[PDB]
Amino acid sequence: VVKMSPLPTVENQFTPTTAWSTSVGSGIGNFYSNLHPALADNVVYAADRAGLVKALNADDGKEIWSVSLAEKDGWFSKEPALLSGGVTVSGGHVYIGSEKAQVYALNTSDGTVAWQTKVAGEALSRPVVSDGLVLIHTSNGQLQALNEADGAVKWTVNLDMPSLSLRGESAPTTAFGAAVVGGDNGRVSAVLMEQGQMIWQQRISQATGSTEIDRLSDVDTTPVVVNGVVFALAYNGNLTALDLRSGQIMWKRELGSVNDFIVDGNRIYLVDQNDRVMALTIDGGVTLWTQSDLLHRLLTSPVLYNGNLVVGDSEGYLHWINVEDGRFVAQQKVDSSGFQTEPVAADGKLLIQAKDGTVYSITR
Amino acid sequence: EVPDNPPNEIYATAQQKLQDGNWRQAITQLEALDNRYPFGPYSQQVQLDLIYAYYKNADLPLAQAAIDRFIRLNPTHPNIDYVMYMRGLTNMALDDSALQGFFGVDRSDRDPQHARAAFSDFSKLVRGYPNSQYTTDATKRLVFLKDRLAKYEYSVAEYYTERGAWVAVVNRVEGMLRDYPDTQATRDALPLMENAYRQMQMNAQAEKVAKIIAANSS
Amino acid sequence: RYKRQVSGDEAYLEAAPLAELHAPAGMILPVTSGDYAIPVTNGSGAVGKALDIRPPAQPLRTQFTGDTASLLENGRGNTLWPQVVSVLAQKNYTITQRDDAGQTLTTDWVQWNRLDEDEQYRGRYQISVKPQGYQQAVTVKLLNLEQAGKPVADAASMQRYSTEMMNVISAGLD
Amino acid sequence: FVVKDIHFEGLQRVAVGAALLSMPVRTGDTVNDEDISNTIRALFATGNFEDVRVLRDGDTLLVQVKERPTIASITFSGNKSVKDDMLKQNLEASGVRVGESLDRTTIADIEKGLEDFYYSVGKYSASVKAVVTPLPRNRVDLKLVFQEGVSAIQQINIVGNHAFTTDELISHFQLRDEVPWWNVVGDRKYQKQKLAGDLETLRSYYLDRGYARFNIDSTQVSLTPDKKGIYVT
Amino acid sequence: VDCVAAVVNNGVVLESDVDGLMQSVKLNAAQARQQLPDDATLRHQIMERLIMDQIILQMGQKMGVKISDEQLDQAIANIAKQNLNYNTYRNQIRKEMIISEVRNNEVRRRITILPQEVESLAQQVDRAYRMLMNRKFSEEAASWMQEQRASAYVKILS
Repeated sequence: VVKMSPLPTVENQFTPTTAWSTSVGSGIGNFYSNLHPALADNVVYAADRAGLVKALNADDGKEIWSVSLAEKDGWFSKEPALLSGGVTVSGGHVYIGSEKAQVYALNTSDGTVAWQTKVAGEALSRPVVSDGLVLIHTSNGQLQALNEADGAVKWTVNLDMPSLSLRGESAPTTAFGAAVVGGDNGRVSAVLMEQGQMIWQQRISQATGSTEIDRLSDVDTTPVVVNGVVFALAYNGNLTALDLRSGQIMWKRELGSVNDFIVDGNRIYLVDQNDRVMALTIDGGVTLWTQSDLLHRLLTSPVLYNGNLVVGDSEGYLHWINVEDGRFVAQQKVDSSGFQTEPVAADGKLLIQAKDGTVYSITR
Repeated sequence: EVPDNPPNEIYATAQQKLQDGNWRQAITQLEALDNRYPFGPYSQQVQLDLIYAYYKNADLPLAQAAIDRFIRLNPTHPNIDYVMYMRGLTNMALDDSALQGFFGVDRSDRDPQHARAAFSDFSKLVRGYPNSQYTTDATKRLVFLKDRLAKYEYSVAEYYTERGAWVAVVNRVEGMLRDYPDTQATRDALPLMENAYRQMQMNAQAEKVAKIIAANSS
Repeated sequence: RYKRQVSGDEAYLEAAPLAELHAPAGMILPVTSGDYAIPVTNGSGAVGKALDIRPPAQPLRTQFTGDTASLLENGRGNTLWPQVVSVLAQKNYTITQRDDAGQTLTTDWVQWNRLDEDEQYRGRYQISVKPQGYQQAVTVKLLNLEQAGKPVADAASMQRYSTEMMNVISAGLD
Repeated sequence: FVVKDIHFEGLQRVAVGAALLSMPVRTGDTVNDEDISNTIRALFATGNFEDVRVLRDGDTLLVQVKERPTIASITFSGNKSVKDDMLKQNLEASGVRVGESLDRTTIADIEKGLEDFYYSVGKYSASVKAVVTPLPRNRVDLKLVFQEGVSAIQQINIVGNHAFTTDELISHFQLRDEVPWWNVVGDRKYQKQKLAGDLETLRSYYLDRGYARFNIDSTQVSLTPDKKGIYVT
Repeated sequence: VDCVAAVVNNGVVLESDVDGLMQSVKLNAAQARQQLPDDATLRHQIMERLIMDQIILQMGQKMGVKISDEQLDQAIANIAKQNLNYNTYRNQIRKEMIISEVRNNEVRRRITILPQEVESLAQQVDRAYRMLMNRKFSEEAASWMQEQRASAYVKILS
């Protein structure tokens, strides 16, 4: 066995505490997915692997409704469901997906199902909704469009699977009348939702090696658009800002090597697989600063909060990093379960979920 | 376990103690010397001593591997007659020696394989370089191996005659006389052919081969 | 003896020599396959234990052409003759019967090589002449009659070893 | 220009006559001063040499040439999943064995091949490293370092099916995701050929029960972004 | 005098040939106003150019690509009106043209084009289709040369 596990030291300036813990209990466990509770209008929504979904009231975690999703369609009527789709909510509906290639559209406060529809390929993507249609990306290379009225599969547009690959297929981002998604071979592809057509794509991932077996070299992260420009990261690197007009690249930065990043709208903060948190400018492409105290410690996506950036860990300890050159503002021993999800920060509230700790919220 | 010192002394000691006959310690020294001096001025002499040691130390298969390494290493050497004769001798020695040798049991009706291989090797040698020093004893070995193979085929034909499958005997003895017409085995196998023809109700050929006996009454 | 002989399974010598099979008139024996065929071959070769099994000595332009040892390309080739004198006696209790200095023309004396293998004193004579053909002053040693245990013998194996002892001496020391 | 005597620094394989056969320049009379480059190209294209530098200071073609060094032995450490024997026959069969030359193209080839074999084993935290040790008399010896940390199977699903439960299918697969506490019957490593055989078993299970219109639309392996967990669908 | 510089795959670099091409190109670069730096970066650029065209040579030879003397005659006939030893010039031109031809072959083997971005660029400003083709060729060539630059097996001896 080989691995280096440095310990971030105990530096403190603030003393925040956990807001509460509804403690759903069995969450995801040893499995891996992209789940994260979705909050809107002072109400949060969380889900369980077995098929349990809870609608809690925010700022206290008070339970409103909670329904199981036992597979009544199955022979036993209570078979395991294996939900892995991201928790999303819009309009009067809340959308979830399962590892068994099934998408659920509920009706929020009611707790029942608005409609159930089948999807070709396992749902391993964060569901997104816009222009009266929902995008679902499966672990077979297909993106599909659905109608929030009732299903109405618009298309099943496949892209590729290069045999061996990695999970967490990217959730497309939509703007300017077009939705762009990543790809398991680097062809970051844009689609017009009017007819689901393939307009433009280009290779992003650089694999300058002898064989492509070890060179996975795929992009499975959500892009972001600013103005005629989008940002994406491949596993092997290839940070780039590329034009919305067509497949053109203004500039390239071969560091990349992240499966989930975030942008401040002015600057970009990202976490390499070696835990190297890098800060970047949109135009100059300069590495503003770094903090590599952690050595491939399996961190999570970063989120801005009170001016500092929030980082979890499989050790289950909350961490802050300073916007000023990168420092250890504070460390919180929130629990000991472990953390894998993407934290969410809105309405002056930071929520993050754990394998067994489940619903955790912060208080200053 | 071995002295990493200049080569002159290790060669000298190697030939000196092979001259003694200390094969158990000579093989290791020679193989280490060869593996650490792959292209010495006279590595051919090293390989030949390795052949000698392996044969005399009764490690025949590795000796065979060394033979077929040397033949491809330099198919044109002014001493290849010795190597070919050593290969044939290795085959023959591997073939027939056991408790039957003490008991004098006739090793005829045993598995030939190695006998055929040895015959082929010796024949290739003798037809290659008749002016060499290893032809006379080679020719005697050819004669002996031919007799052995003929006796083996005669024995199997005799067993089939004992059973009563009076066709396969015809084919086997026909192959014998086509291949081995100048040996004692056919000389006493012809009556088996006559008996098979007589029992086969096709005597039109029987007396025919009987005339063969008429030419070798002695 | 377990030293210089083939395995003791030598009863194959007294096998019956092959005799041909007559073909009567009126029919013909089938054509011989010829795969197992032996042609007529010469004799005058030692057989059985009398036959020698020893690795022929590969000489060290390392000349190996049997009766000759003409190795060769040094500008100071004439200085090799006093080196040969140093080899004789001084280095190995040897002596050249008639060796001129400049001419590099010498005649070897009857030596005695007791290199085990029950090989008694072997008296090898030779002529030491240094030619310069196709190169600078070359080394050459044309051996002559050898005695060994017997009064005389001319087997090319023992002759090859007898010339090769001087050959390996010369190669090793220079 | 014109040359009379020709010599070379190669003795391990360069036979002067064979070396002369290797160069068609005839080693004599006038030459065009540039076809020597093409002749040298031919010499090196024989593949038995490493470098050459012609010296025309005097009047002999005493070309300094160096061939491929021979390997003294084969040494290695680090591997424990597979016994070192099959590794040494893997090296031997590929074309490299004790006593012959060295070819660095084969060094890269065998490096990638052993990485591929480890990926087949499922040990993706593997990096074979080659250590070259030059030795006098133009020898070389190669050491191998194998830092294999740990392999992963963690998920199997049969998505697409509707008439059979997943577990009963899992009861037939050679490869198992996990086995309960009161038994040690099965391990948890990933072998691709095992997956292929498992697919054959699944296909036979469906076809022999009447479902003739059946095939395998698509099978996907997947790796977690830690190189510590593999799933199959 | 004559040495060997480097060896990539089965190709070899010669100081004689590279010095010849340097003295052939630097005289023209004198009036071309190409500010070549000292032999450090000059060495870098010359060695990279050499390894690119020679690896194209060995890849083509492995893949079995040939050109006949008729195409060489066509090329030299064109170059007669377009603008050592004549046969040597023929040889060098043949190798460079076959290098370019194999480059085009591989690029076409790994290029892509969709008749669905043509309308957007046509309405934004058939020549623009040629501009698209040019940009795709440039990006494909750059990507391929960088990805085979290190993936190829190269050793440096000088």
